[PDB]
Amino acid sequence: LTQSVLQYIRDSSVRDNDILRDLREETSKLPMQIPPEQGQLLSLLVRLIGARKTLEVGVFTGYSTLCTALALPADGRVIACDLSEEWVSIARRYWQRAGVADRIEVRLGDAHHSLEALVGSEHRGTFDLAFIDADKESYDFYYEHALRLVRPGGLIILDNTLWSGKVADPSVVGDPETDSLRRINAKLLTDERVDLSMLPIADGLTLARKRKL
Ligand SMILES: [Cl-]
Ligand SMILES: [Mg+2]
Ligand SMILES: [Mg+2]
Repeated sequence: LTQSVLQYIRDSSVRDNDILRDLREETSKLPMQIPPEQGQLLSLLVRLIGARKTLEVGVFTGYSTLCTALALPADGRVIACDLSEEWVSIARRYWQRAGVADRIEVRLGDAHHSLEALVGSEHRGTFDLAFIDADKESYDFYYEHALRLVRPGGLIILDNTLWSGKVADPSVVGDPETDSLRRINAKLLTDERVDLSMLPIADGLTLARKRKL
C-alpha cells in the first residue's frame, strides 16, 4: 500500500506546529490538500544552500512561502509573485503569526508581468532559489525567466510536474496542461544549463541547479 507508506512518511517525519496545521485546515475549507512534507523539504533546501534571497511564483495561501521564510536568516527576503488575490489576507495572517511577514514582499498580479519586470531589473541573477507552482501551460516561460533570475549555482524548483500521474497516462491526450508538462519535463532532461533531479514527492518536484558557466 502506497497510502500506508505516504501516511508513515507524514507520521514519522513531518515536524508540524499549530501555525502550519491551522493554515492547512483553513486552506482545505476554501470554496489540492497541502502536502506538509514538501514545505519541509523546501525549508531544508533553503538552509542547505544558505539562501538569503528567494523568488516564489504562485503563493496561494502562503504555505510554501511561510516554510521558505522561516528557513531564511533575519535579513533574508522572499519576493512572492502571488497569483491568488482572494487569499492574500489568509497568507498574511499566518506570516504575521510566524513572525516572518517582514521577510516577504508580495507582488500580486499576473506572473508573466511580474517576472518580465524582475528580469528587466537589478534583481536579475541575484536570487538563490526560485519555487514555481502555477499554471502548467506557462511552465516553460516561468522556468526560462527563473533561469535568468537565479544566481549561478542557484536552485530552481518546479512543483506538480507529475500532475496526478497524467504526464505518464497514455489515455490523457489533448490536454493543454499535461502536454505543457510533458514538453518541459522532456526539455529539462537534455538542458545542459542545469543539474537535474525529479522527485516523486507531493505530485512531483523538479529540482534544477543552474550550472556555473
Ligand atoms: Cl556548476
Ligand atoms: Mg507557490
Ligand atoms: Mg510536488
